[PDB]
Amino acid sequence: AVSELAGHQTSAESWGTGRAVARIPRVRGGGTHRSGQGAFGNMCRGGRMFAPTKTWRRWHRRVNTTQKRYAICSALAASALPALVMSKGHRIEEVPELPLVVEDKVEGYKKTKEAVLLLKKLKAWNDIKKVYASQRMRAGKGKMRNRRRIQRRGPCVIYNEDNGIVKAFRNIPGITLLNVTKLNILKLAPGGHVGRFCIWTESAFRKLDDLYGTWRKAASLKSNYNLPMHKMLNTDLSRILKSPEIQRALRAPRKKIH
Amino acid sequence: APSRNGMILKPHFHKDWQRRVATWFNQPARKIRRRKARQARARRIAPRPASGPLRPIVRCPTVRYHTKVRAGRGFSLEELRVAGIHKKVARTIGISVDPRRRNKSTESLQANVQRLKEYRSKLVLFPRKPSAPKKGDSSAEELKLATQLTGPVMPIRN
Amino acid sequence: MKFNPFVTSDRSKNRKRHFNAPSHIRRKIMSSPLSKELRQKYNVRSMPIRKDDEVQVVRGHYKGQQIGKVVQVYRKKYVIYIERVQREKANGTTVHVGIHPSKVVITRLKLDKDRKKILERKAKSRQVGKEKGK
RNA sequence: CGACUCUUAGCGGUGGAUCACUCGGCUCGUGCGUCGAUGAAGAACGCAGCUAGCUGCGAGAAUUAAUGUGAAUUGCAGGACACAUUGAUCAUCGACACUUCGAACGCACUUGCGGCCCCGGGUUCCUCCCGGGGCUACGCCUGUCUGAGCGUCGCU
RNA sequence: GCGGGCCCGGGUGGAGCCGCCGCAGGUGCAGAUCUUGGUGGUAGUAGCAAAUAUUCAAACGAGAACUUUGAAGGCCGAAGUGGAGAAGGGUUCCAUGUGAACAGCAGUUGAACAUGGGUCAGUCGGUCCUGAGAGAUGGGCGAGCGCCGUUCCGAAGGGACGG
RNA sequence: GGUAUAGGGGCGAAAGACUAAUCGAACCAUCUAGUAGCUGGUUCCCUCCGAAGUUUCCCUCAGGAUAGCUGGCGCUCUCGC
RNA sequence: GACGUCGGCUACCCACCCGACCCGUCUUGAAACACGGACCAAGGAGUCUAACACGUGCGCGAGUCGGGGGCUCGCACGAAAGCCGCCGUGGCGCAAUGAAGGUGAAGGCCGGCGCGCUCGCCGGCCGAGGUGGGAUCCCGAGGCCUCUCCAGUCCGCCGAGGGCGCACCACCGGCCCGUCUCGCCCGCCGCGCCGGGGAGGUGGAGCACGAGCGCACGUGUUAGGACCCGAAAGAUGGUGAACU
RNA sequence: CGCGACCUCAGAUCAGACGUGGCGACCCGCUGAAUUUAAGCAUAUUAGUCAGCGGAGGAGAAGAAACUAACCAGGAUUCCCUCAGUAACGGCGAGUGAACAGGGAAGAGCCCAGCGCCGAAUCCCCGCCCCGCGGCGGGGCGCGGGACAUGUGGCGUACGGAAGACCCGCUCCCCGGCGCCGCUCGUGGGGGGCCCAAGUCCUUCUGAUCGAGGCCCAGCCCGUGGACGGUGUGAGGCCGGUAGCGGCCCCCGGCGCGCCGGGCCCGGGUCUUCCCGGAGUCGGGUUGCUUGGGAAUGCAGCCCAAAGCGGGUGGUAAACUCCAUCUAAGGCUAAAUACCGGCACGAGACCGAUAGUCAACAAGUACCGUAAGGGAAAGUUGAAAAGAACUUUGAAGAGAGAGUUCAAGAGGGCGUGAAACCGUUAAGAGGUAAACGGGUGGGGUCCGCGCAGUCCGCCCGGUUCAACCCGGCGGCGGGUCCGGCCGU
Repeated sequence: AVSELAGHQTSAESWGTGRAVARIPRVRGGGTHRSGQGAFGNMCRGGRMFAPTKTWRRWHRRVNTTQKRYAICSALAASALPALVMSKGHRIEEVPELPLVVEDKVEGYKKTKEAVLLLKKLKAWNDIKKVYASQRMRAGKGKMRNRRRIQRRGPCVIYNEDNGIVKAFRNIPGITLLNVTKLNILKLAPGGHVGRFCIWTESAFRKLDDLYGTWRKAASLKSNYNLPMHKMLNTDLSRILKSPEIQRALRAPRKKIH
Repeated sequence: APSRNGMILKPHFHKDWQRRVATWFNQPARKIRRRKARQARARRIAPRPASGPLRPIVRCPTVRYHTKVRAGRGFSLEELRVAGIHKKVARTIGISVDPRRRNKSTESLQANVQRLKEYRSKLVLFPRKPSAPKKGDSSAEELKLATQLTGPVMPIRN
Repeated sequence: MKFNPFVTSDRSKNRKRHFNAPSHIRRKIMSSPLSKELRQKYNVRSMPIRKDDEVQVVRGHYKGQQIGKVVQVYRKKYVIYIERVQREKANGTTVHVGIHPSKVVITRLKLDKDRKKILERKAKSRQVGKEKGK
């Protein structure tokens, strides 16, 4: 916000009708440049901006817990389907399997070199390779507002517990560490895009079911929560349209446009 | 000016409210400060419960509720006398005592006396000096549990 | 990244600190790396430059293999003047062209009682850190 | 084809517009949360080799002492230093010091007039004079000293 | 591309910038006798006309109508265009040097600029006294900063000779 | 020259004259970004639809409310099937 | 037709013919002898908070919610994010009507007992009524046929006609609360200035097998400075008799 | 005719201390309006607000019921949600507007007068000795003084207390000093100081690389360090730093163990006897202000003016009658609470020199007014001054050569240098002011052709292998679901 005293610190009075001036509050007297100039107006030099910004603007927004859970569940579901991950820009061409589950020995890792070797062996190192080229200079005032450097997002890493994995995967650019119990939608779907490349541990992958639950079992870690129901199950409409049941009750299409 | 069936309302914004607007941008910092102070107090009183003194069973006035049971300000003097606990010693042992409470019904008095009896039964009293004098508990039940009790001590459940 | 909440990591404040740092802080700021031989011998990565040290220019127009002696250290200009990095003015008089310490390598150190103890302290800390790493 | 005038383009004039930079602001949050008669806030006047302003300092006046660091400050000379020496510059600063007004304090505000003690010059306390040093403002608390009362009383 | 606008070519420039999917705003100017700053026609125009008046020769000087010197003619005509003060100004006073800027032309000149110098008290005045008046203590008022009043509801002289 | 009277106050041989180029109520700062049914202005393109100065009430007549004129969002149905 | 010849709708200058009065605004009427306007560059005016109303998008759904607090972190990313016997203290809705004492939403059919008395009391059954218009769904005679005559199960289209009838509209009834009139009976811990029940009109923002809660966005109305600029005035506290 | 006590009252430059003023973001006690709204305006609203005065701290105030409630009751104060825009107030209009309970943050209780018991058992000042003295204390010795009986100290205060009887169990709390072992959570408490990883590697551009390519695995090495800044561009590895239960040297704080000097003979329950309450105060009338408080919520000048099974409250005035709840007219107290001022920090979906504080720079500066007060404009050469030596015209300002720089086409108000406006060169034109729209024509600017441009793209005519087999590999589809998994 701007200071409340801005513009009104001066003592300006408007010259009435009878003078060539345009009825604007001007500075009283003096033998300086700023004398009979004009103040208290948004259009005047110095002046006071129209509708000054106030601190008590409604900065924060409230979101329903169920809606947030729905969004994070959708993001976790779209972490699969390699089409979405590739369309999000993550290079997973050499990944053996998109639900990349790794052993629990990663938590024992405490060296960034070990982390890099693990990423290279898992073939996720190409994403960090792309992030290194993506490192560049931001355009605009962000350079002088402590936002000078920008880079792409690397592969996310989900861990069940912190035993040194956070320390190991900390100097690698783009890597974001997430605990299963404390997953963040803002990091699972950067920029509002549902695609994301994630690397799971065995314990975290098994604990996902205890965190969210299946369709026939409660979460058992969230007091009252179940997965959202599908509006339509057979999502592939191409299979449905050319099914014998539908085509048995269709007229002959007319494509003899006159 | 009213326009085609709007609700008739009277906003209370005729004073200089902008000068007395109270923002809440310090809410998370205040929560962090309170959490730090609570942890510091818990570390200060190492074997004492984090919540604090025991609170008595209390019912509610205002027949609107009339059934809910909550924690009281302190144990009554008659309750302490029935339980055989001195009012001044109760403060030093960790029993909340207030001298304003009355006792009209016997059920509340007996419930509070039973609560005091249970608290003294499951109370471990460390000696004033390392060499244990009389009324001090045995060293057997001192090494096993020298930690705090999270949450209210003996929570009240309706 | 930096995790200490008392470090600045801000452009304006860091530039203000750098350009308004006192003389003793500027002495540490105007540090130059040691040669390969000196680094291998003393186990010191770099040392602050002195008035009369042998030095080679690595970057700039005066890049070369000449081992010139520093003439002076202008800490107000954040620069040093060395023996033979100079240019002739219009009137023919020679003036030393300033070279930043970061673009220069020390070939010979001026060893004093304070210099030797600084080298010893740096080597001891380096060895302690390496032992902790091992 | 002249001179003048109108339009467009190149170059050259007044102007500092746009963009890119920013030791600066605005807002939020955290810890601490401390002035003074042992002289506060503020003001005046002086202090550098060359010094006007800003900043710093107070006749010890671009700073004294001590600690930490360790070879400079620098616009020029002078240079002190032997940087194998408490040792150049800087930061810290706990010791010393801190001109005149200012609650401002001998009376007033002209920078004028004084009183009570001590010391030196002058003297041989000899009062003048000169210079230096300490006190001399109001209200109020405890205690001390000296006092007033046709106030209350007891003896002569 | 109807259009808001946009993509290439050339010249200057030297250090950051943009396309797409979403979010946010101090988001689009021809006017408000709009605010700030700059520039035009007017225009080389109005004007440099209040108080009689200048001329000759020489000197310095690159440069002379304005400086200096000498001579001639004039005015202020002792309630002066003279010689000293009070208030006010504060170095404007003196000498040297310069002609960047000012003296609405010019200037070798100046009260301009840069260097240096200048104010000497027992007797001249402040200092002392009181006038109209202002303003403390005592006292009164006042929520309070303070106000009322200068002899008024005061134990108001700390002085002096002699013993 | 000194001094006294200071703003709904002073002072006035009285003119509403003077009170620092202002006086039928001085100047500075704040409330204050005081209020205005009254002036003035109100910033890019294209496409579609597109008006009223009329009803009644109001210390109402340079204005509002109410119907009217208008736009948008739709929804329920019939069918050159 | 091809080494001084081609194409360049658009943009540079010039000429010709026709048309053509300077923009913005108040106004029934502006080119106006109506007002602002020399020119250029930069700035410049419907914003934000809160309360509503409607519409739209999402989540849950007779439920919905995160306000506040607590548990995880030393805040890079974070003052973010996750969780709570706090999961609901509490707000909205699920119940309304009276000033209030208060009351407070369902009936119908069948058999029996009192005289079926359009009234009361015992058991069983059906369980949100009815009419008209109602998108859609069901049955659907029969027809259309097939290289020949008959029989003939199947894939069909049309299908007169006959029905169950969503949502919604009009009406008739029914129920709850306040009120008016006429009237007859029920109960007892206290038999009374007790309490309850019926029928017929009427008033209500009501019931009649529900639709709300949270978030976001758009428009409109307001309180705030409130689209921007503009007064003549009023109050509080201080400064001026160097002019007069 | 005096002296000696006491009560009232003065003088001291008497001995030792205290207050004055400033800041004032937050707080406390007073005083206190009008613009505005009500479409006018007078009650109301703005508003216990601006302005004015006084007084402190790091917080202040408040605070442990003369309380809330009518319930099966709760139990100091303060803050958040809710109660609630509700009850209630208002030309009942505009508008104003709480409290109870409930859920949380925090949570700590107490002390006098009086009544009474103890030989005033109490306190202050001066002298000497010992410890220690930079927030002047402890003990001992003083027929050394003073205050106090017009009341100091111990017990004791509403939750009862005191004194005896005799039931029970037994003997630690604090102060002032002298030392000692553990560096004590952001994971080593606070402050200061000094240090801790890795390419200036080989080519290639540039004025200069921090640019581009490569270097036993995206490339060379570190990575608990890939934040940031500087360095002649865009640097993890050139430097300072960053990360770290990393290292070293000092000072301070508290938590703990030993010693000395001390003060301290400190309880619970039953029974018996006594005692226990703040006056010009409550309350009533009154009037003025205030409040939602309405036959008067609270604060008050004036008058009246108490009582003790008494007094207050129970949201409609009064009388009678039972109830429920506290004990006023005395005092202390941290915590959750606020903080546009002061010291030191961190951060930004904020502005980027007509913007952001008035002030990015010698800004409350220059300057204006007698004064209260008013109050600006003003950033950028260059990587490095390398800031143009020297010759020449001119008195000089100014040029012409020469030189530095990648660049002065960057020359001391010098980065980029637009428009209005002006000077000059080139072209065109010119008696209905200029200018504009539609349609052509003429001349230029260059653009795309060409030394023909006949644009090609498929089918047809005039060096090896497909065709066809062998071996290997991979892929698709299928059923006897063949066999096993999978799966509703």
